[PDB]
Amino acid sequence: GANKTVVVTTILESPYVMMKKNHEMLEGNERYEGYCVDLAAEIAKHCGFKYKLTIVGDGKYGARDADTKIWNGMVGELVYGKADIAIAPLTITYVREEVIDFSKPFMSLGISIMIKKGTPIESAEDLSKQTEIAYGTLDSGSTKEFFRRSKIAVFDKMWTYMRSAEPSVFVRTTAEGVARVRKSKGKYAYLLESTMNEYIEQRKPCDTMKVGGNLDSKGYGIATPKGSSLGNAVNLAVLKLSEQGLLDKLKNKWWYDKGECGSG
Amino acid sequence: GANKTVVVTTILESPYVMMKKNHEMLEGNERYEGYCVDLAAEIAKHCGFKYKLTIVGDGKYGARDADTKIWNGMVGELVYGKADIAIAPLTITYVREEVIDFSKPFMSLGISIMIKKGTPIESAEDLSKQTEIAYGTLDSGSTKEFFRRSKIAVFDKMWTYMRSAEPSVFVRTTAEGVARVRKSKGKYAYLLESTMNEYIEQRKPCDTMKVGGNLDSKGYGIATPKGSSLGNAVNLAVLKLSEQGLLDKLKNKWWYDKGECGS
Ligand SMILES: O=S1(=O)NCN(CCF)c2ccc(Cl)cc21
Ligand SMILES: O=S1(=O)NCN(CCF)c2ccc(Cl)cc21
Ligand SMILES: N[C@@H](CCC(=O)O)C(=O)O
Ligand SMILES: N[C@@H](CCC(=O)O)C(=O)O
Ligand SMILES: [Cl-]
Ligand SMILES: [Cl-]
Ligand SMILES: [Cl-]
Ligand SMILES: [Cl-]
Repeated sequence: GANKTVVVTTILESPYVMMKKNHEMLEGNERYEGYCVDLAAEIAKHCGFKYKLTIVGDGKYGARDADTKIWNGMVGELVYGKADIAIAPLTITYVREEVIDFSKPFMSLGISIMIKKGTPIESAEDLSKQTEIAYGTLDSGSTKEFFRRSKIAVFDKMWTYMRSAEPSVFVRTTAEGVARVRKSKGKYAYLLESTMNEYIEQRKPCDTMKVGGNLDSKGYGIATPKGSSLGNAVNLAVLKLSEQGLLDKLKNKWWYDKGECGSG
Repeated sequence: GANKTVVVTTILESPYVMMKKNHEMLEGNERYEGYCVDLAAEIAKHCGFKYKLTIVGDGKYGARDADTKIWNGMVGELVYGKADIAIAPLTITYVREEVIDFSKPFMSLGISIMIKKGTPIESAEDLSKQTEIAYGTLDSGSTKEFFRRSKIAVFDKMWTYMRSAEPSVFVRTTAEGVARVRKSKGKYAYLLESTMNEYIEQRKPCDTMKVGGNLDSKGYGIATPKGSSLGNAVNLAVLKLSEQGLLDKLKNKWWYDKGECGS
């Protein structure tokens, strides 16, 4: 591409990055809208670089294959030099921190439980002590890896069930997880990040809800290849935007409740 | 060269670091107990170093003097080479990130309001729109800097009041702020971090409460001098302890497991 243009990898995930209405006649960065689109513009302005938004080719966040040790998703695009920076709801984790750099977090989240309203589930422990209600996670992301690695009794029990459930309880995109909750008449619960859970809970058809506390506490960070010359400036930009209140403003904008559910 | 004992700067702030019973006859790290004492041991174990806990001499978190440009507090101890690492409730901020290194956060917090129970205040906007109830912050910390720097109308209005209030609404320690809330019959509210607020809420005589939402969202990080080789390992240790659930267990141990205001 053009010299001096920073290649940004990101992922189609509402409300972080979405195709604009009429995107088919638009071009370049103007095709996209959302929290991370706005955040990319703010970061680029503070750091003084031109950039090109690119949607990750394989549509995945990033996991390392156990056999080949190859990273996929946005993490892989950073590791293997296909992108210069990831501006996306990319979760800070130990295994990723070992191979890429992360800014200080720009948004908080935790793993949470989505149910069809009325499902008799209040906690992860509730899910783990029964079998009528199936449950699963997104593939190739931090939630699945969390359960795989957990030595915490409840989560280890949940992983032992999910890894062997048939048909598979894992989904390829967040939208499939949500649809499965809505279609399963309350017999499927979806484990996903509270940010995406809370976004969906405010949207029509207003039939899902987040139940229980979050199962962990973490955040999204802007990611760069290890040793990138962008990392220091991007990190300071996140903290400056945070302290100016602009991250809160952006969250309020893209999670804005127009009252599709109740009074608003 | 040979391994050397790592000098840890920290601060006497409950329940992060507290004087143990019998401290008067104890030496070194055995004098202290608390969340950050436990966290220091965990970090040191994962990273494989020996360490000495040292309470910051001036008892301050860290601010830069506008005229001399000199840093005080724990930040100063790192900046001027007096300590190798800070393991404390030290808030990640832009101006500090410019001069020291921070791990990923080990605990989340936001600025919050502490009131004596029954005080007719529900929000920062409430405080800003009245004068009967005074309010202030800790000196030499991130909360005071937040109000001093804010462009948000309500917080700027609060700062304009606080900076000129007489007698001073600012306190030198959290304990002084708590005492002022408890003794002022509802005429003082204290702006402090939600972590400390929630801790005090569970201590006798159970006469304070946290009201309103948090005013911002940030976190504490383990800090090292800029470019310290210790930074990488300490950061991974924080994320590993987080993912193992040990930070959550430590929070429960020191905030709620032995809370004094019931279950
Ligand atoms: O100070 S920070 O590193 N970056 C700014 N934000 C706000 C964006 F999430 C947060 C939030 C939570 C924690 Cl624990 C830490 C931080
Ligand atoms: O993944 S992290 O950088 N470090 C671990 N924790 C948990 C301890 F605070 C958090 C919490 C909140 C945010 Cl935004 C980010 C993180
Ligand atoms: N944010 C996650 C993806 C969503 C999930 O795993 O629930 C990641 O970075 O992997
Ligand atoms: N944690 C704060 C001190 C407490 C406060 O300012 O309210 C700091 O690092 O400065
Ligand atoms: Cl369209
Ligand atoms: Cl030594
Ligand atoms: Cl003892
Ligand atoms: Cl408030």
